[PDB]
Amino acid sequence: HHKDEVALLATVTLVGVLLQAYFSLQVISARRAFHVSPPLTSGPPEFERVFRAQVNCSEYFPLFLATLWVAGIFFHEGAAALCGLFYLFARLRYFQGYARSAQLRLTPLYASARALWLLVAMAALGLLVHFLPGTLRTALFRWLQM
Amino acid sequence: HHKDEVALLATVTLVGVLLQAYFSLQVISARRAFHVSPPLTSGPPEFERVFRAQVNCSEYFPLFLATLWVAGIFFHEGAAALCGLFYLFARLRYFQGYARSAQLRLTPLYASARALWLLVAMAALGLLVHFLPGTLRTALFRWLQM
Amino acid sequence: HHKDEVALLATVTLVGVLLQAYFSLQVISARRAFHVSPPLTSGPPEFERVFRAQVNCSEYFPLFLATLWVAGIFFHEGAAALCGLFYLFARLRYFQGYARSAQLRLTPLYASARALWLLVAMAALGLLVHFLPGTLRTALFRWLQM
Ligand SMILES: N[C@@H](CCC(=O)N[C@@H](CS)C(=O)NCC(=O)O)C(=O)O
Ligand SMILES: N[C@@H](CCC(=O)N[C@@H](CS)C(=O)NCC(=O)O)C(=O)O
Ligand SMILES: N[C@@H](CCC(=O)N[C@@H](CS)C(=O)NCC(=O)O)C(=O)O
Ligand code: NI
Repeated sequence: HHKDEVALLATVTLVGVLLQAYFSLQVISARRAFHVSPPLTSGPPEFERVFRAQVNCSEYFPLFLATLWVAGIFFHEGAAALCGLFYLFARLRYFQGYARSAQLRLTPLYASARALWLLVAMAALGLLVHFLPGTLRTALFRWLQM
Repeated sequence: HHKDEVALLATVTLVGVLLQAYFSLQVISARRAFHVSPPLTSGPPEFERVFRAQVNCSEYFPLFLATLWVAGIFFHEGAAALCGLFYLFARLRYFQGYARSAQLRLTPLYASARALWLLVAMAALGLLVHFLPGTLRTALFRWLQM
Repeated sequence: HHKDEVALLATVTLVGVLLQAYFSLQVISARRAFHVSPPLTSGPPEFERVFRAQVNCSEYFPLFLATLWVAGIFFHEGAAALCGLFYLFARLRYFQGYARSAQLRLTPLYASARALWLLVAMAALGLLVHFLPGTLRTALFRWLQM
């Protein structure tokens, strides 16, 4: 069982899945409430905003997962998991904002981006540590001989 | 080689990839058959249904992968892999249905959702086992002293 | 630290994330330059091409990641990481092409597909090795007795 060091990342991943499923069900009820039957992704602006919120989130979702894992494995699991929650939480506000007003989406989008960029930075710092000693070591072997 | 305990999850993942690529090629031929040249995602309803089937699947695809892995790692690899196949198979019927009729998409969608929700439940049960003993143990440490 | 055998896959994954974020920022500036304010995903053809490039890439992105990991784990990490870069690089040209001309997207798309199909083949070959000995062995146990 090599699970222990990874269960926080996996559980935030699962919260992310539930959240995405939440958005998807919301599109189904807005699909019914405004008579917009499949296919067709157009209708009144209330519907379109809800469609687009869902689509937007589901497009950043893999970015989120990728960096969440790389940051959690290469930097620190708990911090990664923590930005993970901010991110997910900001994205819940993004969706709820977007639905009432397109302008009211902007505040939680900006919060979602900070969290997400933090994961990226952590990931980048994590990989730098892994890789940079090994390669500075041998860059210094050029200069021998000597 | 820590591959052994994970190869079923990886191979279902690969079936999922081939399946998504299958859908994508189908959109290319429907793009040609109805003269709908990039960009533009609109045309006759036969084309639109095929475009939307592909888009729908490719939106649930990461959810699928995430839960497939978490369920396979934290609950049981073979069962996860098994819902994985039902899911993938249901999604193949979803796509083939949607293309002929939008109503004929509904039966395999409902099957895809059951499989997918099963993976989620398995994942949730898996994480509960990992986390809940550790935390009940120490919740019981509050009540000592004693 | 079981990081060492996986850091190349993780770092290409991170390049992929930065690249996707690059595309997303490009859509934001084309959204401003042609006054196409959220929601609405339609406008002049310059804008639509840029929207679609981003969407296209972000749809293949999970396929890419999945096969990149399975190929890197089950076949060989460095080769997988190498197709990974070709793929990512081809996808950068795809996006830059698509934006100026829809026809000028085709050359880097074709390069992105070769790289991606190579990862799939490598993955398929990797899983074959894992699975096929174990099962030929026991297929040969049918024919004993003997
Ligand atoms: N992206 C989906 C989100 C919700 C969903 O899963 N809808 C199901 C059931 S109504 C569907 O099959 N939608 C058809 C489609 O994606 O065009 C949508 O636009 O409807
Ligand atoms: N989502 C894609 C699925 C198939 C695909 O990969 N098409 C390629 C070659 S025709 C493409 O570059 N499509 C342009 C686009 O996505 O707008 C589509 O709508 O065409
Ligand atoms: N798919 C996005 C890519 C770029 C993006 O992230 N845009 C942000 C800020 S303008 C957004 O909230 N777009 C609203 C939407 O996706 O409809 C888009 O179409 O705009
Ligand atoms: Ni280990």
